[PDB]
Amino acid sequence: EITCQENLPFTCGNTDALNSSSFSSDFIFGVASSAYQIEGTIGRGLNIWDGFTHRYPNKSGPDHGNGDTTCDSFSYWQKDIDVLDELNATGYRFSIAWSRIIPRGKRSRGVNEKGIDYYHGLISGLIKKGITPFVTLFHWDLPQTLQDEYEGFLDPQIIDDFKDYADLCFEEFGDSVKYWLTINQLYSVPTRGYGSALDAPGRCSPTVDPSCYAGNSSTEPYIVAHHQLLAHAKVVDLYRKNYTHQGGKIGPTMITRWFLPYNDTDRHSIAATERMKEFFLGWFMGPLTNGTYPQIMIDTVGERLPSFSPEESNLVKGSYDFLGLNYYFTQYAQPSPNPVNSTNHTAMMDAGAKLTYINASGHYIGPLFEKDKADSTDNIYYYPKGIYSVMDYFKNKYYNPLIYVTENGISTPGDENRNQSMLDYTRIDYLCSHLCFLNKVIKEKDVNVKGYLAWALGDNYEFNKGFTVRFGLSYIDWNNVTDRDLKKSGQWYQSFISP
Amino acid sequence: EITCQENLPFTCGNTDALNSSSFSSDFIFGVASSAYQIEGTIGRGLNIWDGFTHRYPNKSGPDHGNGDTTCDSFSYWQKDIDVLDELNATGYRFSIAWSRIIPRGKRSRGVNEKGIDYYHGLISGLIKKGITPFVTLFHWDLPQTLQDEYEGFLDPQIIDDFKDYADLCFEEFGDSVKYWLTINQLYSVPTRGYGSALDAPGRCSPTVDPSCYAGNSSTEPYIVAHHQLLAHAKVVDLYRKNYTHQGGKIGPTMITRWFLPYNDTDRHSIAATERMKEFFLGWFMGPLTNGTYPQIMIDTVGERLPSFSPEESNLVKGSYDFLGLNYYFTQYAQPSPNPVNSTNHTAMMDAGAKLTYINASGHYIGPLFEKDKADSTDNIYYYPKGIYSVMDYFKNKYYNPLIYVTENGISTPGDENRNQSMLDYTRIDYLCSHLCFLNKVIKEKDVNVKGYLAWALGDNYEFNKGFTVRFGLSYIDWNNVTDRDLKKSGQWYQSFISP
Ligand SMILES: *[C@@H]1O[C@H](CO)[C@@H](O[C@@H]2O[C@H](CO)[C@@H](O[C@@H]3O[C@H](CO[C@H]4O[C@H](CO)[C@@H](O)[C@H](O)[C@@H]4O)[C@@H](O)[C@H](O[C@H]4O[C@H](CO)[C@@H](O)[C@H](O)[C@@H]4O)[C@@H]3O[C@@H]3OC[C@@H](O)[C@H](O)[C@H]3O)[C@H](O)[C@H]2NC(C)=O)[C@H](O[C@@H]2O[C@@H](C)[C@@H](O)[C@@H](O)[C@@H]2O)[C@H]1NC(C)=O
Ligand SMILES: *[C@@H]1O[C@H](CO)[C@@H](O[C@@H]2O[C@H](CO)[C@@H](O[C@@H]3O[C@H](CO[C@H]4O[C@H](CO)[C@@H](O)[C@H](O)[C@@H]4O)[C@@H](O)[C@H](O[C@H]4O[C@H](CO)[C@@H](O)[C@H](O)[C@@H]4O)[C@@H]3O[C@@H]3OC[C@@H](O)[C@H](O)[C@H]3O)[C@H](O)[C@H]2NC(C)=O)[C@H](O[C@@H]2O[C@@H](C)[C@@H](O)[C@@H](O)[C@@H]2O)[C@H]1NC(C)=O
Ligand SMILES: *[C@@H]1O[C@H](CO)[C@@H](O[C@@H]2O[C@H](CO)[C@@H](O[C@@H]3O[C@H](CO)[C@@H](O)[C@H](O)[C@@H]3O[C@@H]3OC[C@@H](O)[C@H](O)[C@H]3O)[C@H](O)[C@H]2NC(C)=O)[C@H](O[C@@H]2O[C@@H](C)[C@@H](O)[C@@H](O)[C@@H]2O)[C@H]1NC(C)=O
Ligand SMILES: *[C@@H]1O[C@H](CO)[C@@H](O[C@@H]2O[C@H](CO)[C@@H](O[C@@H]3O[C@H](CO)[C@@H](O)[C@H](O)[C@@H]3O[C@@H]3OC[C@@H](O)[C@H](O)[C@H]3O)[C@H](O)[C@H]2NC(C)=O)[C@H](O[C@@H]2O[C@@H](C)[C@@H](O)[C@@H](O)[C@@H]2O)[C@H]1NC(C)=O
Ligand SMILES: *[C@@H]1O[C@H](CO)[C@@H](O[C@@H]2O[C@H](CO)[C@@H](O)[C@H](O)[C@H]2NC(C)=O)[C@H](O)[C@H]1NC(C)=O
Ligand SMILES: *[C@@H]1O[C@H](CO)[C@@H](O[C@@H]2O[C@H](CO)[C@@H](O)[C@H](O)[C@H]2NC(C)=O)[C@H](O)[C@H]1NC(C)=O
Ligand SMILES: *[C@@H]1O[C@H](CO)[C@@H](O[C@@H]2O[C@H](CO)[C@@H](O)[C@H](O)[C@H]2NC(C)=O)[C@H](O)[C@H]1NC(C)=O
Ligand SMILES: *[C@@H]1O[C@H](CO)[C@@H](O[C@@H]2O[C@H](CO)[C@@H](O)[C@H](O)[C@H]2NC(C)=O)[C@H](O)[C@H]1NC(C)=O
Ligand SMILES: *[C@@H]1O[C@H](CO)[C@@H](O[C@@H]2O[C@H](CO)[C@@H](O)[C@H](O)[C@H]2NC(C)=O)[C@H](O)[C@H]1NC(C)=O
Ligand SMILES: *[C@@H]1O[C@H](CO)[C@@H](O[C@@H]2O[C@H](CO)[C@@H](O)[C@H](O)[C@H]2NC(C)=O)[C@H](O)[C@H]1NC(C)=O
Ligand SMILES: *[C@@H]1O[C@H](CO)[C@@H](O[C@@H]2O[C@H](CO)[C@@H](O)[C@H](O)[C@H]2NC(C)=O)[C@H](O)[C@H]1NC(C)=O
Ligand SMILES: *[C@@H]1O[C@H](CO)[C@@H](O[C@@H]2O[C@H](CO)[C@@H](O)[C@H](O)[C@H]2NC(C)=O)[C@H](O)[C@H]1NC(C)=O
Ligand SMILES: CN(C)CCS/C(Cc1ccccc1)=N\OS(=O)(=O)O
Ligand SMILES: CN(C)CCS/C(Cc1ccccc1)=N\OS(=O)(=O)O
Ligand SMILES: *[C@@H]1O[C@H](CO)[C@@H](O)[C@H](O)[C@H]1NC(C)=O
Ligand SMILES: *[C@@H]1O[C@H](CO)[C@@H](O)[C@H](O)[C@H]1NC(C)=O
Ligand SMILES: *[C@@H]1O[C@H](CO)[C@@H](O)[C@H](O)[C@H]1NC(C)=O
Ligand SMILES: *[C@@H]1O[C@H](CO)[C@@H](O)[C@H](O)[C@H]1NC(C)=O
Ligand SMILES: *[C@@H]1O[C@H](CO)[C@@H](O)[C@H](O)[C@H]1NC(C)=O
Ligand SMILES: *[C@@H]1O[C@H](CO)[C@@H](O)[C@H](O)[C@H]1NC(C)=O
Ligand SMILES: *[C@@H]1O[C@H](CO)[C@@H](O)[C@H](O)[C@H]1NC(C)=O
Ligand SMILES: [Zn+2]
Repeated sequence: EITCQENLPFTCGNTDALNSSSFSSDFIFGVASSAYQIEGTIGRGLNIWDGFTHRYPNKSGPDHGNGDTTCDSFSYWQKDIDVLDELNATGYRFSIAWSRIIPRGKRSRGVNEKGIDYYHGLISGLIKKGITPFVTLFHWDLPQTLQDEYEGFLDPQIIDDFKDYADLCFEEFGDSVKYWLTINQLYSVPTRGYGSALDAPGRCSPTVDPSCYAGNSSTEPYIVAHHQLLAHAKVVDLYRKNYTHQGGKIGPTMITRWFLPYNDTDRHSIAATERMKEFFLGWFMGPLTNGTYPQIMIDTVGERLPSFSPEESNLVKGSYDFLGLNYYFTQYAQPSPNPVNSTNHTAMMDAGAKLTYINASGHYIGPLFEKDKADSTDNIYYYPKGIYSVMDYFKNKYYNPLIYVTENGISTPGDENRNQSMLDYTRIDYLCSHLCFLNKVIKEKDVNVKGYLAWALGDNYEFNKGFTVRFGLSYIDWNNVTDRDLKKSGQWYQSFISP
Repeated sequence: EITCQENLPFTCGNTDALNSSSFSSDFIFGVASSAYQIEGTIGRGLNIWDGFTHRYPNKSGPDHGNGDTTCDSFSYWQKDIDVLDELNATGYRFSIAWSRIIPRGKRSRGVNEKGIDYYHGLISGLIKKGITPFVTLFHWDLPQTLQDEYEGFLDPQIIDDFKDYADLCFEEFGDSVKYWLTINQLYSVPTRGYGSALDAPGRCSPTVDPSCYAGNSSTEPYIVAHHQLLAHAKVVDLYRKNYTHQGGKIGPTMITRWFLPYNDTDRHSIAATERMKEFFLGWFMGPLTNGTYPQIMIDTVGERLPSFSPEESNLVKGSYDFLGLNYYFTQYAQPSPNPVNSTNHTAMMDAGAKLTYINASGHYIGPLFEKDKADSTDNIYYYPKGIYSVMDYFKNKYYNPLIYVTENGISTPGDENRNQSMLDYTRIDYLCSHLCFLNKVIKEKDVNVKGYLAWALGDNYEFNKGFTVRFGLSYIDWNNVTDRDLKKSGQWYQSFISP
């Protein structure tokens, strides 16, 4: 019988009590990264994250930091493999930068052979050390040309350009890569990129953020989300029809949260909690499992919600071999009005829910996750049981999928000095507490989870945050990025993996 | 009778001997800048200089510096006007960043109203202080989207996209701006951008530079040069046909050099000197004055040299109200082979000339201009009489044009400390020695020169060089770019202007 802790102090850092042998022998353990965040711009074309961080430097991070050099994994990829080798990792999730292999976006314009060679070297080096690559095709870094031609995922032209890029990736790398992820966190770009404009490309309605160059926060998230689903499904069909000989698997990446009622005896809060599940997860999972959006979304969003043709619905339904689930935290939900006529209306308001980390009785959900220096009342708190709740929900609601946990992690402040940053016991506590729950849900509920990839390998540029937060299991000195030195968390994870 | 000095020491820094009253009363004196070099990327789209400096950081400068923030004239434009006001300047040359007003390149995709407002504020502030703006439409910073769509000036599609951008500039600004420059230094982009790949977009033949993404150094400079002429002429025709009501003038910017024989009694060196004039100046000036390329170029370059149709020739011939002439230095010329079949053949070899600053008797042409730390034998030296020789040549060969000197200046090393950098007596010597010759040629030869704009207002990002050289009359501290403090040269120029 398995007992996991929910509140400080945790005792799961003791690898006598919890380690990789606690899981099935075939279970994959590793870490994750993404190309904009680690590589640098050397050797590639420009993408919308270059464009957004440079046009809107105060949106790049409080420090105006960006991915121009970052940890220089373009130069130092072998040091990344050395970290993974130190960990005795068996998996690594990384992303391919579209702008590194097709700098001009559209494949017919030419490929960058040196870009292709970069990834071939990485992949060969991973396999040589027994590490399974899990390769994300699109981790938000769209070639800027495509955004400038047709506004990227706002336009249906993206589908064929994405398809041709994916086709290249499978042709060049698929003899060695057997686990492909299509689009990172389906919910994020529509909402943050086209709703709040916190992320690239930075579009929104004028009174949401007057700095936005264009947009409509009420309509564009739904347009973009729909095109992401269609683009995803077209690539999954190409993979499964034309690359079956490679013997690999493909799926999307979801951002997952759990939701609990703000007041668990209030029917309105209970209803807002269930709406949130449909609006946050079901927006994509409904299409992926049924070929239709959730009914609550159909009813609420009305003419703003695009339709799938019969052909499209069939393409999108069942378009995954597995799901990559990212999980960080859980929120309480309460009702909130949805003022569809307000010039500052956003798609995110359609769920009719207000999200908090404190419930109506004043209970904070768990330990501190991310301090908000500007407003402490908006600190994020985590909830280790949430990973259990999410996985059980996916099994029960979404047809018992094969799952890999493709991100899970926690930041420490960039204001900390090196010693403080290396003594990242808060990161041990977060990671172990979630792995305890993950083990528990696999044993208790028989959820088909087959690996776990902690975010992140190393400190890197974090979207929105610059270098103001560190998420790495290994530390990077921004004055001299060559080394990646295992933190306390990295050392811990090494022992968890090989106890 | 006017005597000017050619060699150190100069005595023309004494404003009793040389000052603005030495020139005609209507003569314009000022300084120059360009948008990539001064503004920063805040508030604009990305261009090929962003793309090139980030893809090829070792080509951006030895320091890997770029125009991301630079002197932040986006924020600090009023400080630029304050420098000009301190100088009692009557002119200022600046450039409009295409990517700031039409971030998506093609006008039909939308305009950036905040970009437009930036320039309106600048222009209004200049006029309010009695400063004549001289506005460059294109100072090399092509929207990256256009380079990625069709390779920019390599393709005839540039002509209409450039025309529509220029049309916007004249519509929005032409009620106040009366002096327009089309393309900066016609020779430069073809040769450096498509020949040697020292500049954006960085194309060349594979054995010229294996880092280049694509190109052909033998053919593409001629293609690009031709499209620059056609694009220029289409914009001059639009201006003169649709914007005559504004009562302004338009022209191109040429880079000028003078050429002298390496051995002045050797007919082969004399011939190479005259070839150089045709290949460096005549490449563009032949079209601009006759509608045809020079015959020596027709004969040598053969099928690599594009033809003008009768319609095109008529469009390009006479396509200027004035010429903006940049002038920095003069070279000796000697013969050199032109191996048209060598896989490393470049267009620059077609002139059949090798260029030096030392003649066959071991005479260096003048004072030091730019040290080359990597190879001192390749130091650049200047030649004040060259400005006299160039202007006289333009009068005699090219039909007595109206001329404004749109750049002239000298760098000091970025390794210098602030005190050393402020004590820029070498810059006084350069500027005064050239203004003495300029006065001389106007009086002696009656060349129609009506103003002079020194490069540069302030220290900025220099193409290719990062922040390793300083050209400003005012000093900028890279740790805190707000202030622009007049150097000794700025102080001198203030007194030259108002003696
Ligand atoms: C998994 O995907 C399934 C689809 O493959 C989902 O089932 C579809 O659910 C649709 C609702 O979302 C449902 O559509 C409705 O269909 C009604 C029946 O139409 C037929 O029969 C009528 C009576 O004989 C006849 O008049 C018609 O001509 C049809 O033959 C139809 O009456 C509904 O239209 C009315 O209501 C709408 C909404 O208020 C009005 O706008 C409209 O004027 C009219 O008054 C409605 O049809 C749709 O209307 C909106 C329009 O945009 C659509 O194009 C049009 O289709 C459809 O029957 C079923 N299909 C099947 C095959 O069952 C399923 O949803 C779950 O199950 C259904 C039954 C329903 O209970 C949903 O709430 C459920 O969530 C998906 N599963 C999940 C978990 O998402
Ligand atoms: C200012 O622009 C002027 C144009 O508006 C320049 O003058 C043009 O200069 C052209 C040479 O660049 C010259 O073209 C040649 O024309 C020859 C005469 O053709 C007519 O008459 C013939 C005899 O009766 C007849 O057979 C023809 O059918 C024509 O009616 C022609 O023979 C030449 O072709 C021979 O030589 C070429 C080159 O070796 C061979 O390739 C070819 O097979 C043939 O053996 C040549 O014609 C051109 O050939 C190359 C081709 O790509 C061109 O399309 C075709 O035109 C043309 O006559 C004149 N035009 C005028 C109106 O005078 C002028 O150049 C200066 O002046 C001219 C005369 C010449 O001396 C040049 O060197 C000068 O620089 C320009 N000024 C400057 C300063 O650049
Ligand atoms: C979790 O949600 C539950 C259910 O909503 C909250 O319990 C409810 O709290 C309401 C007050 O917010 C109670 O209604 C009040 O009842 C008093 C006494 O009769 C009356 O004087 C008030 O005006 C009000 O009555 C409502 O007025 C508006 C009408 O539209 C509506 O019909 C009236 O009922 C309500 O009775 C109560 N429901 C139940 C089943 O207990 C609960 O709030 C917490 O517990 C209640 C018992 C009370 O102590 C609250 O102060 C306390 O906040 C909420 N829990 C938390 C922690 O917020
Ligand atoms: C500026 O250019 C002039 C003209 O080219 C240079 O003057 C020429 O220099 C040539 C040597 O580089 C002289 O030719 C030599 O003459 C001697 C004596 O007869 C002979 O023994 C040599 O082999 C050579 O003769 C040539 O061999 C190759 C044949 O294809 C050709 O037909 C032969 O002539 C040449 O006479 C001379 N011309 C004139 C008009 O004076 C000049 O070079 C400088 O001055 C000359 C006088 C001599 O002192 C050179 O050493 C000295 O460099 C050159 N100036 C500079 C500074 O380089
Ligand atoms: C977002 O786009 C939507 C849809 O084009 C706009 O909502 C329309 O608003 C107009 C004018 O108020 C109304 O006639 C329609 O009834 C609306 N259609 C729908 C489906 O709601 C909305 O105004 C745009 N928002 C902004 C800020 O531009
Ligand atoms: C962040 O930078 C943006 C420019 O990218 C600034 O956005 C201005 O935002 C204000 C406040 O809403 C508007 O009224 C202006 O119209 C915006 N200007 C532009 C050019 O978009 C913003 O001020 C900066 N934020 C902070 C906190 O300094
Ligand atoms: C706020 O959250 C707290 C903690 O989860 C809930 O308090 C638990 O409530 C259960 C059922 O009443 C009790 O058995 C536990 O003892 C409570 N735990 C603690 C730590 O107090 C609380 O009910 C939530 N409040 C609302 C309004 O939903
Ligand atoms: C790397 O991980 C592998 C696999 O867990 C380690 O090999 C296992 O080591 C345990 C404990 O010694 C043995 O029970 C198993 O028999 C080994 N399994 C296999 C398949 O070889 C290996 O020791 C770890 N390496 C390092 C350097 O920690
Ligand atoms: C530059 O482009 C030119 C023209 O396409 C190439 O020169 C041709 O070279 C081929 C193969 O040697 C020859 O058949 C033709 O005679 C040439 N045409 C001309 C006008 O010279 C040249 O090889 C390209 N250079 C590189 C480095 O790609
Ligand atoms: C400058 O950086 C470039 C990469 O942009 C390097 O160019 C390599 O150049 C060598 C030498 O010719 C070639 O053999 C390689 O094929 C090029 N690699 C790539 C990826 O283009 C160059 O080494 C760097 N220069 C210096 C002096 O360090
Ligand atoms: C190299 O340049 C020097 C300087 O301009 C030339 O020397 C001048 O030559 C003239 C004519 O012979 C003499 O009157 C001057 O006295 C010379 N000046 C000096 C400073 O020596 C020289 O002729 C050039 N050499 C060649 C081969 O062209
Ligand atoms: C700015 O420049 C103007 C013009 O040269 C200066 O005004 C001239 O000043 C001289 C010397 O005092 C007089 O001879 C002229 O009569 C003035 N000309 C005009 C048209 O007013 C002015 O003094 C300079 N200002 C500063 C602050 O130096
Ligand atoms: C660590 N980094 C790679 C995470 C990617 S974003 C994320 C999860 C999250 C959000 C806020 C703070 C930390 C993590 N959620 O995305 S969102 O759309 O739900 O906001
Ligand atoms: C100062 N900066 C704005 C100058 C622009 S470039 C220049 C002139 C030159 C070249 C080398 C060194 C200094 C100046 N010449 O361009 S070129 O094509 O002749 O090389
Ligand atoms: C691994 O943890 C299990 C409990 O899940 C424990 O029984 C086992 O001994 C641990 N292994 C090692 C080497 O400590
Ligand atoms: C498979 O590739 C073939 C060969 O190009 C192509 O014609 C076909 O449409 C592709 N099938 C897909 C994407 O399902
Ligand atoms: C949205 O607009 C409404 C109507 O003015 C306003 O009350 C509300 O505070 C606005 N929301 C935000 C987040 O600014
Ligand atoms: C950068 O760090 C590396 C790895 O520790 C070290 O070997 C190298 O000397 C460092 N460079 C500088 C300038 O300190
Ligand atoms: C300006 O220079 C001229 C010589 O060109 C001289 O005669 C005049 O006095 C100078 N003006 C002043 C104020 O020094
Ligand atoms: C002048 O503008 C008119 C109005 O658009 C246009 O039709 C015409 O072709 C332009 N003329 C030029 C570029 O010479
Ligand atoms: C150009 O190629 C030729 C032929 O190999 C060679 O001799 C020459 O040195 C090369 N030029 C440069 C600048 O590398
Ligand atoms: Zn940058």
